[PDB]
Amino acid sequence: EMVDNLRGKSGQGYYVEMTVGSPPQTLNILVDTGSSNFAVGAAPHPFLHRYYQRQLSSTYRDLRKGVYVPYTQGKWEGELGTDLVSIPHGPQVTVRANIAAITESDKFFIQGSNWEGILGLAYAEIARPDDSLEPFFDSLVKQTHVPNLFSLQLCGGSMIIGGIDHSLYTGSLWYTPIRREWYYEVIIVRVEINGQDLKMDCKEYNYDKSIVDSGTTNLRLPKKVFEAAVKSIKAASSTEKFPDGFWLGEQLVCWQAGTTPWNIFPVISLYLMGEVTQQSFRITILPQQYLRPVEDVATSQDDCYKFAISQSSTGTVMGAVIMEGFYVVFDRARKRIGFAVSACHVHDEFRTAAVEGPFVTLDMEDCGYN
Ligand SMILES: CCNc1cc(C(=O)N[C@@H](Cc2ccccc2)[C@H](O)CNCc2cccc(C(F)(F)F)c2)cc(N2CCCC2=O)c1
Repeated sequence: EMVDNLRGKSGQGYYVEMTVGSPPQTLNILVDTGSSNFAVGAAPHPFLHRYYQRQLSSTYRDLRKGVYVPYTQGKWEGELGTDLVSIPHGPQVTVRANIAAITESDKFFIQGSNWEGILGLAYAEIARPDDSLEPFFDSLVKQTHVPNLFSLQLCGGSMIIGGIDHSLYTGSLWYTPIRREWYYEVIIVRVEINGQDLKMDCKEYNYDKSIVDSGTTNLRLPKKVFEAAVKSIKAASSTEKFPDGFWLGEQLVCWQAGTTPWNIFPVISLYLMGEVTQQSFRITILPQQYLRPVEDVATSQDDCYKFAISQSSTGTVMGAVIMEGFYVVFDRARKRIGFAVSACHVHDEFRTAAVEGPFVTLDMEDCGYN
């Protein structure tokens, strides 16, 4: 009953239905493995269809404390409290959880996104104001019998809480360690484009850190890695020349509807650290994943795309365009992240996204930046 419980607009995140307060107030909530605060619009906003009305909830308790969260994109401020929360198409349990009532925001809410709040599924260490603010999922596990694990299939999509749904993937699940419980931090040991190694010290791939983040759209890479990746993708696709603005992820590239030259763009392989010494596996991404379609009736004689790999100064972010087409298991109990090929990945008659291994490495260097 939990399958297909996610919806979204491409590039604007995936959300699940929740209710807050007594009696229940229904809100759509973006599912974000890249942060740790549960926050909802709680005052009118031009982009909000509805908002949390605390005065209508008898179970709301005010914590008398402000809170501010600045993301990579957007920021909000609000007031902390607790209230009862349920997930109509998730586990059938109700829990009292911390809630940030958003009273002011900047470039956070998105016009036409259909969500009104955000659910930070990461660990308390990155919660604001500090790590004493118990995140939602921790409250859920403490207060119910739900196993300490959830999984995401981003396609619509599914968030499965408490277990793994085999109907949602094919082949084997491969696991990489959660290096530290704050973000869902992982370690990338190798990157290949078109099968060719980028040939960098593997610590470069994880400077400052590397995270798995359903709340970010792009694959974001450290400057040095990004520039190397772009050079290699340009080389592979050199039969066509695009404006610099495209590689900067600023402007679109368009082709006559139906004629996107997928075959001229390379596959990208990210090798993740395995659970055993010097073993790894790879996840492979097709251009259908990293060239993000931009819907616009005005340009609809064409198919137009943005380049959804972009530069970061805060480490690697494996965002939605990496997670789409994979079934991703956040196995908190065993401190590991699993990847498998999703039942709903996008590909063609020539190439298919994959999760595969094992791969061994002779060089024993720790790829963690520290
Ligand atoms: C889905 C919308 N598209 C996005 C969203 C975000 C982004 O910053 N997402 C946030 C939250 C968010 C979710 C939805 C809307 C707005 C914010 C996520 O928590 C960051 N994790 C990491 C993080 C970073 C900083 C602070 C935190 C903290 F923990 F919350 F404090 C977390 C970056 C994008 N970018 C930017 C350029 C490339 C790209 O794809 C595109």
